[PDB]
Amino acid sequence: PISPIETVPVKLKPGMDGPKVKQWPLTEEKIKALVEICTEMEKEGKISKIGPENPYNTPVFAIKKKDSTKWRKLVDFRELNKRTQDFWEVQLGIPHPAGLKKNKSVTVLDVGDAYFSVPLDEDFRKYTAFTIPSINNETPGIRYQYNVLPQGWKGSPAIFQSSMTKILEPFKKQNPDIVICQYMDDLYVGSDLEIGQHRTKIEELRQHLLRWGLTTPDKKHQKEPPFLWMGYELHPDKWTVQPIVLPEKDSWTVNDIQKLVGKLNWASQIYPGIKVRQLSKLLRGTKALTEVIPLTEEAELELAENREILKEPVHGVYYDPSKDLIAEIQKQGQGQWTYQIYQEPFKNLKTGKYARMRGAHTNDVKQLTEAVQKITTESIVIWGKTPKFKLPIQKETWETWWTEYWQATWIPEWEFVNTPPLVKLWYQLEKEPIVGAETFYVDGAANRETKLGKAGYVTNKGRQKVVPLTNTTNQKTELQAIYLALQDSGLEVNIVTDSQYALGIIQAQPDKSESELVNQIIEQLIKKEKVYLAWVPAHKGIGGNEQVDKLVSAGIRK
Amino acid sequence: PISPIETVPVKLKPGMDGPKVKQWPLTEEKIKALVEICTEMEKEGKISKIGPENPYNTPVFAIKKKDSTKWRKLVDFRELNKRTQDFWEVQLGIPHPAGLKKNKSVTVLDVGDAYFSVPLDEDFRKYTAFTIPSINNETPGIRYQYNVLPQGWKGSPAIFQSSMTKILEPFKKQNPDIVICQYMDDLYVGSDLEIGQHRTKIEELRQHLLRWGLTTPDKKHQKEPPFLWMGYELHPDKWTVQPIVLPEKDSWTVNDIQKLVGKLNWASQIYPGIKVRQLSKLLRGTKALTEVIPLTEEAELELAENREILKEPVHGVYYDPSKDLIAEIQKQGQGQWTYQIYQEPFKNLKTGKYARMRGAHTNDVKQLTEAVQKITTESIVIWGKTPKFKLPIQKETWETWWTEYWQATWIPEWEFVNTPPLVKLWY
Ligand SMILES: COc1ccc2c(c1)N(C(=O)OC(C)C)[C@@H](CSC)C(=S)N2
Ligand SMILES: [Mn+2]
Repeated sequence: PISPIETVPVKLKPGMDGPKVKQWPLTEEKIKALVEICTEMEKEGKISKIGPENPYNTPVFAIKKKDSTKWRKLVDFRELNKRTQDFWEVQLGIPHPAGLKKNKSVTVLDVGDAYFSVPLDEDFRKYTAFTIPSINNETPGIRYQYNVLPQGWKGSPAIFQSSMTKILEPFKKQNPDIVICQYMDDLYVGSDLEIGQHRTKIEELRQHLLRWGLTTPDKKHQKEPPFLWMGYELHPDKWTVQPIVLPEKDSWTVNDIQKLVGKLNWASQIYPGIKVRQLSKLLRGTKALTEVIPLTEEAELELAENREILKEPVHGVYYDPSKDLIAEIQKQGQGQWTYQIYQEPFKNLKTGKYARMRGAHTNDVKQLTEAVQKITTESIVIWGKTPKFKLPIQKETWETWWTEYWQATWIPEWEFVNTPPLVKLWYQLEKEPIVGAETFYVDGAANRETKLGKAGYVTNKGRQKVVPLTNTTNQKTELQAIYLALQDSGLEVNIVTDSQYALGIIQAQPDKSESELVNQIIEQLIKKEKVYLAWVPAHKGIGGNEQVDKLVSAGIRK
Repeated sequence: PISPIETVPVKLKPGMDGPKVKQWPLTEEKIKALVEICTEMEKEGKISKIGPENPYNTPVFAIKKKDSTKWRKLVDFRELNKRTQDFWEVQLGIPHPAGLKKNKSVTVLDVGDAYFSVPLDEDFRKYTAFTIPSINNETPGIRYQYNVLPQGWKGSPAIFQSSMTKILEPFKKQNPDIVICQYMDDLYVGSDLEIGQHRTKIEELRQHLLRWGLTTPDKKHQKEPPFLWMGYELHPDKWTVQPIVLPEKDSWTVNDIQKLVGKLNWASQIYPGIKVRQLSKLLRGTKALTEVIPLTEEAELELAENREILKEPVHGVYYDPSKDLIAEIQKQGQGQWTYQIYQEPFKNLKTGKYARMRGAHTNDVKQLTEAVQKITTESIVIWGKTPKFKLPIQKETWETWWTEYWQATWIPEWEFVNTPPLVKLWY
């Protein structure tokens, strides 16, 4: 006679067909248990007496152990939802609390059951079929099909929210001033009326969903805020989290490392200061989840600091669509970057970090942009607009950089904040050859099949030198040469290389690096008052270069 | 063919399923933009809302077709495009107007309107599904699907294709000097007339197209005027080749010589006709870089004549139309950006240059975006096909901005090349 809602026409993959995983029986025990449940359901709707004709079967297996006084009904659609088409996505973008609006009242209504309410397209019911173990060898067994959204199936989260939304439609209609977003099962009716009139509205609504045939735990009161939602704690003027179970354990296997990071990397969003670079590297050199990853020196330290800021649980605010967003950033450590976005001094809405796993050589600036960058992409999703950046860098330092930098770049306007440490440059390379500066023609080749190689030079002032090196790389050495040069050269000097490689590393004027060597060079270039670095064709015999090349291991002196 | 008020049954490729491309988060203002746009499209029966029995979804942005008070919806039907293809089964088999890149004036009129007058096959509609995002996930997203030929879908022109000629025929009949070749959504009307007149022939057309119904919004600022400037009047004849050139001199140092050698030693990968040793001996011995050396008598020749070996192309004038056209771009000096477009490494079918001056055109991103649209539009004029870019910009930044200053109605395909520290030397 009456299904309120209308059904979302369904279908499965072309050529494919429903599942027939037959009945894997068990004794007559839980069979009464289920028989009780699927009969209390059989009522008129939730399910139905399948004729003989039923070809499909997706096995219901009773597991009461999960439910106390109650015997839980848990089906498994594994082979059905395999055969089902796909539906538009059931959005999984946890609205980050940070982009939520201040509210005086917020309530919550369970609706996970609704599934069981919404009717199912008739023609797709012919496949939801589950079979109950009867008592004999003969023909008839207890056949029952679904007539609603079988929790567990594919598009149930799907066709429900749809159905759900087309149900809220009218209430939402007559009630132009009450927010009602949902998250799978949790309905968050929100408003700005004293708890009283609020449950007046939340009253009418429950009756509404009810008239549109749905559940409600009880004609009871309703809310219970703060909430435990997707790891969040939501009061009104506040939001945060506390589930910090952080290890003081002797050993630590990758699994309890991933959780280690995975946990702080969450604290990250509201605690002002978490760092996690070190703990990262660890994953390096492993596969199995429970393995030996000898913890490291600095690592214990990071693990040591945040261990503190956690002491006093923090709190984030809600956003004023009216007000302007703002983010400042500070250079935590050697590559880590910490930021935070507020609207009013100290009233943070959220915070974060940034480490450049990007590149193998970088500088504060670039990093600082990736940061400024990461924040904007974020900010756009979280708030639908971009913050006003305040950053520890003077235009002059950055304007003289985005300009020489060969890559395109666009920063939403920023605002110099003199809160040291300051992002700066340590050396610029004299964009033109020097005079009276000794000229060092350098090199350092190795045998691609060895451990040892050598690097050296030949100057105009007549000086010639070679150094031999233990376990190096043909590339690696060309950077040794650059390095040797800067060593026995004056406060100003010209260097000539044939290594597009060494050229390209140094030219990018990097300051932070992991190549132990490149960190050496990046050091001498600060003690230098002036450095000119230039390239030349390889083995092309150009006066100064033709000399260091035959002065280095030419094959083998032979 | 023409089907009167009836449907034209479209389809997909061999083993091809609709697109499932993810929508990118937009800003609050592009959202409302689209929301206003689509709501009205909905009332005009153009688009329609969709239940969850539709897993499909192609991206959409809000750009200002023109930076007017009015915004515009730009659908990114790329992926949808690849997955369909039954059309060259068109009535004609003429290649692209090899002379169009030659005309004096190539004005670009965009008839994307027309399209919204043909019903899409009810069956194919589903693949057109797009989703207007929602700020910070609060709402599922808004979902519509097209009921008419959609702009940008590389298949609506094809359906419509017949009605085109049927309309164009006359103008083409009488005006038989003018080349009219169409691409994706707009037409490319060319000719050698003197501006003042060309403009009208374009305008006659416009008034013609509009006479039959096919509206054209592509109106230049004013009615019928007289004084010249730079708009969408591409002038194919004048855009030339910015060659790789060597310097001229009375103070060349050793560095100077050196850099030179380096640069010519490179050009020898393109024009192996080059020579250098007689310009490489000048540096014999380890001298200062600042030292100044007289450019010798026998030396002065090389440089001089290599300066002619460059002014003459190589063995790659050959464009295989079924090979991908790639474009690269180096951000030179400042204000300026240089490019190239090959199909095969080191044999560029063209090498250009872009530039402007920081006024409102302040930053790198809008510049690059414009150097892109620019290189692309050229390319369509020459081969009737957009190239695959290798932009020198972090994808994030490109993806957060690329829309801001975009005006075209096509999306080339790009990738983010990450580094040029010598090739920057004027390619
Ligand atoms: C006390 O918790 C809250 C306080 C304020 C808000 C929310 C919850 N928001 C919400 O849906 O919560 C999600 C994170 C589950 C939404 C809609 S509630 C009508 C809004 S507008 N701000
Ligand atoms: Mn060498």
